[PDB]
Amino acid sequence: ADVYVPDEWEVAREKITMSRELGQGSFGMVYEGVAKGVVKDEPETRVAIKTVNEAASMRERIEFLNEASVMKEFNCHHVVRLLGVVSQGQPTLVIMELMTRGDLKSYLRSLRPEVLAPPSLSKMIQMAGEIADGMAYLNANKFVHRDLAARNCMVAEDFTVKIGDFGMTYYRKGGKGLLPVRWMSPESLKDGVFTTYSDVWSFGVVLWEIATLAEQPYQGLSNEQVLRFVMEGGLLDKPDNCPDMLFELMRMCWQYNPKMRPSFLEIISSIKEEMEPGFREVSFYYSEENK
Ligand SMILES: Nc1ncnc2c1ncn2[C@@H]1O[C@H](COP(=O)(O)OP(=O)(O)NP(=O)(O)O)[C@@H](O)[C@H]1O
Ligand SMILES: [Mg+2]
Repeated sequence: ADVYVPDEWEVAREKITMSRELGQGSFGMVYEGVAKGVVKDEPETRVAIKTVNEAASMRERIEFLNEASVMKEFNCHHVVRLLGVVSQGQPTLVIMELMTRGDLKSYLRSLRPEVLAPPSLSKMIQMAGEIADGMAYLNANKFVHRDLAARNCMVAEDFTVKIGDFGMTYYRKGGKGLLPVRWMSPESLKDGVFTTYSDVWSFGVVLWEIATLAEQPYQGLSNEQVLRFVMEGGLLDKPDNCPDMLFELMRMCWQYNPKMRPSFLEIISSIKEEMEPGFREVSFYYSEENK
């Protein structure tokens, strides 16, 4: 059945130290801490430590390990990075790049007027560019997320937004659990079809999440009713004071016909100029890899 083969990603648990908890995960408590020599020319690094509770069986601890391993394949500045693993011995761990600000959704709800500035067009274009960049990288690497949502993106100390670690199981498909209707494309709801295009659809919804400081998409309607609405050409409303240009993107990512929607590279291409100066140096888009 299940088995985990140790590899070069292994790290000595003596190099890892946990200061405090960040939050409960699917397999157990997630902590914050420090790891030595997990980054090039970096003696120590602050990291996120995912663990599995003692109550966990072998299969679970192994499943935890094989799931975290999907991230071994990826290396993008705009995708949260795996830094190591501790499979040998009890407190099965996984060391991840630390995103001090949490998931994008929680970060957006945090600016809720209920005293910092909301996000300005400039700020939003940045997050969108970063998210689109990590998605273009992933799609370029034959992977279809299938569960892109603000809650699945993470925010770094310097406010850089990245795509959180994911699970997996031709184009590989991510996604795990009961997929949420409010982020699904019409063709996904109708035929169960997932593509780079339906990832773009979901992208438009997170732009809408951003623009609404994370309101519930199709708020007021049941998922059951959303299923039909969306399949019927129904779309989300233009947020109260949403920048025209921002809503333009949304509308294009929401073309009923998948082929009519832009790719993440085309999304980026059309907003790259409104990106920060550093983008050119860290982006997949401007990387040698993109071609
Ligand atoms: N890389 C990270 N940086 C900062 N915080 C993190 C990080 N990864 C997870 N967390 C936090 O830990 C808690 C659990 O997060 P969660 O995203 O649900 O992980 P999980 O255990 O993989 N389950 P799920 O992602 O729902 O399948 C939350 O409080 C997160 O903010
Ligand atoms: Mg998660």
